[PDB]
Amino acid sequence: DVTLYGTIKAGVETSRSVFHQNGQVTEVTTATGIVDLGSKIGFKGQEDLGNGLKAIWQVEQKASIAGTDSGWGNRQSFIGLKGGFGKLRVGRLNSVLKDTGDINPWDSKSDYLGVNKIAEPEARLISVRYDSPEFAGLSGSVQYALNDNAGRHNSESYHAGFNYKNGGFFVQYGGAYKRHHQVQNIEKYQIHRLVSGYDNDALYASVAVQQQDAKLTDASNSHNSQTEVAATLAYRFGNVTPRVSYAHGFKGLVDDADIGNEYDQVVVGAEYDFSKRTSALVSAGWLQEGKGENKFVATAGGVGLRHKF
Amino acid sequence: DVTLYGTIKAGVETSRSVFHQNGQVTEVTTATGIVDLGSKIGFKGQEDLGNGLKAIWQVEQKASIAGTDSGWGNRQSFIGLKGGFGKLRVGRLNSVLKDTGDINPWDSKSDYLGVNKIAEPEARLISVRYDSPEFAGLSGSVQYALNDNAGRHNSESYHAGFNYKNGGFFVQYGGAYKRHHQVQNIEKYQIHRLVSGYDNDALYASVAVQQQDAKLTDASNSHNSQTEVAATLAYRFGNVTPRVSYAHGFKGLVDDADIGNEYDQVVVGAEYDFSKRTSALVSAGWLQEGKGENKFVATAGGVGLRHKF
Amino acid sequence: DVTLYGTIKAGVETSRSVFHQNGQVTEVTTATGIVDLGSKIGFKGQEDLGNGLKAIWQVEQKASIAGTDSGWGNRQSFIGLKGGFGKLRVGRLNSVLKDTGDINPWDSKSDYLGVNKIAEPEARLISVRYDSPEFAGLSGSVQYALNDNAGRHNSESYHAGFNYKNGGFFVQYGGAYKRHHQVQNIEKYQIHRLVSGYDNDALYASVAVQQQDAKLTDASNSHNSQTEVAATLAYRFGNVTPRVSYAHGFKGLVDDADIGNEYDQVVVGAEYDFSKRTSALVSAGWLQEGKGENKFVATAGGVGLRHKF
Repeated sequence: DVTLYGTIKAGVETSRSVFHQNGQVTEVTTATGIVDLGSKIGFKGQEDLGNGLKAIWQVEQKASIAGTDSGWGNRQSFIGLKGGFGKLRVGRLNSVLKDTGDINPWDSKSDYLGVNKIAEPEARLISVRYDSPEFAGLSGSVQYALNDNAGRHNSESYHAGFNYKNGGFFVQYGGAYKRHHQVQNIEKYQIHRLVSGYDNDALYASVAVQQQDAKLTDASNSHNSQTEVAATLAYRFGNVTPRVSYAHGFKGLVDDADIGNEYDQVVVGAEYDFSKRTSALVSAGWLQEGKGENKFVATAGGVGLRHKF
Repeated sequence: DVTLYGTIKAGVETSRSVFHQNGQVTEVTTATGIVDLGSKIGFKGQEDLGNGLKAIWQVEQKASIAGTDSGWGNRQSFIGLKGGFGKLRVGRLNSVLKDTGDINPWDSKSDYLGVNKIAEPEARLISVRYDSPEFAGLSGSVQYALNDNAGRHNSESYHAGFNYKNGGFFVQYGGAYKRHHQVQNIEKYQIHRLVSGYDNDALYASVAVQQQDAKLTDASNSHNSQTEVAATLAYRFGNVTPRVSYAHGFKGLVDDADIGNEYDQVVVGAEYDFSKRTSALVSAGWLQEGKGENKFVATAGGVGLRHKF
Repeated sequence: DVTLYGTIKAGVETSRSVFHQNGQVTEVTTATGIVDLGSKIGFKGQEDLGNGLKAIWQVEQKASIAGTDSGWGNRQSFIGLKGGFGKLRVGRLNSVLKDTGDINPWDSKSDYLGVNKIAEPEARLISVRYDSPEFAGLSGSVQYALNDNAGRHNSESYHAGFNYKNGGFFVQYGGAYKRHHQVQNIEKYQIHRLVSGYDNDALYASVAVQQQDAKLTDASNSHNSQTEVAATLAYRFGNVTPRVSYAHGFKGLVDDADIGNEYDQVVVGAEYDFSKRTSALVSAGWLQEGKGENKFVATAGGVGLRHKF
């Protein structure tokens, strides 16, 4: 009882990114060409061990059409058991935050053709997960990743989240805490994301907020944190499924008063569905980041085909 | 409706390459051992979307037995739609020239066990392709690759070709044009290849000519171009299928008069067929390159097994 | 007639490695976290060609859950024919020594959770193999790897082995000879391993001895060789299968008298079997290496899940 599964997706995209410097336009960087949107092929399977305890595993990989990908299991792969008790898995895993919201429904490579900039913190990691069974629309999940798997200048992280559905309604919560962290160091960093909306058929709408907190190792040890929000909504007419999403990131908070710049973006799109599996898509995007006076503004257009087999 | 397909092929080969320097033999480089002939495994699938419009995709990879290969989609992989209208595909593709001739029927790793030296220009690239349906034995194809996918010091290329069959007879044409190009720069480079022959069952024979043209960026801006030809023929007796191919490359043309050397090669071989899928092969090759006075001459022998599943 | 096969295995492990320096403890290096035990996915297939001659191939790869693996065919992959005559294969192969003993039944990544230190010489290589059919419990195998596949500072190696079973009883022999060899050079190096034991159902016990001989390129050209032994035994109660293995490496022999240190290790474990395919495992290990006065001592604990599909 094994399954070959995958998704194949690519198309043509184009961008332009205009720089400002407090007076007038500094430097443009146009580009256009064909990109793969993130195709993957994976294998998964399960075995019935009896009394409703079942064993599960999967190995999944990035299979870019362009041939740029390499390696096995670069995506979500694992081994675990599943049961009335729940489903426990270990392996490399989507982090609990990443499951939380379809923050980005888009298929695109470029960062201006989906609400990508709020999903940078979502990740996959080597960890243990307990995923809860659903009672009345409540489910829950927690996972952990030990220091040694994280590394020398990184510390164990904890992730937890909860999920709620009452028919159309839903709400989801996901959070993360890491003792220590570093970049080419910050401490006691947490992130909490909450999403809610309505998704019955013929009606999708959602909004969620991400708050991130980190304490800088400064010689001022300055608290910092950054907030962002996003709203997406689409309704499906017949075979055609228009959608649009918006996102803002308020200025970061540095030692005290907001010092960092804020970024606004909006994406408008459609997908036409040939079949449940094959659907063909079209996108266009706008982003302005940083202050109004000395900014950065970019725009892009994306069209693509997707086949899930 | 997915398919696992592949070809597995390897065997023992051996070579020797003797250098001359206008007087007498300079330096020999013998080598012998086992090589993989280029095994691949791929996945492909299609879905019927109705009214004879069908959606297709594939991801294909090099799967060398020796373990030397790495990555996903390093070979011809794509997503496209197929129809009465034609078949349009996008992704990484065999170039239209590469489909043109079975210039090399051989399986070998070494370059002296197939007519490899006329197939150096065949390639695969990230592009769009329109492939024509067949009316009376005519089909046609065109594809394009944009500057950005090509790169910083390379320019979009255009490929076109046409195909003809009347029973045994066939003829094929394939061409390529690229505005700009570079090596660790040439311009306005084109190549045209024409092949024709007869291939019914029990009779294969073919010949084709490749003309290549490039203008050097010189401080003489000197036109250059190079011509080559090849003839292959094999006939099948029962289960055994002898074949032989020959190839010559006339001297290149440099600024004016031919300055470059010309290379002659000939390959003689056989394949015994266990089954439609498994066939076992044997080869021997000769190549002399460069001038007669101060040349390079090499020879080699190849034996192999092939299984297409 | 193709098969997707594989094994998926991972779990949590932990170690500590204490160093001594002729007086008292120098330096400890603790580590704990989750490791993949060596999962693989492969494809294999065969075709009946008639009169009991069958053609076989396989391509196999390391598919670590953590995503650390890359490439195709990194494990045992080949193409060969199989028959009443025997089975001949060529490709990258397990070496004949490696097939000889289940010297290591363990699943672990760490080297202290299986009898790993006697299996360092087992390898895989690009070679030809003849594997013998079984008459009365005798089978035999030989293979060869040519200089060029081995490399510039390595020389062809020869491998041979024989196998015996009379019901519970078994005995196996495997050996290797290589003319020349090098490290970042030794000569005329051989290794011989003999294993015997009893394995009917509900009773496994085994012991084997590995002798290795190499002549150093020294300006004393000093003969050297090293011996090691291992014993493993497990019996299966119902669904639970305790096992324990021990290993010692006598001091190496250098020019004359034993100069090198000897390493002792012992591993104790169990596996609980959910199903023929899925089984869950638990391990604990001890190793002391080097002399008693100024040693190295390490210990570790391993728990894991395994699914063979």
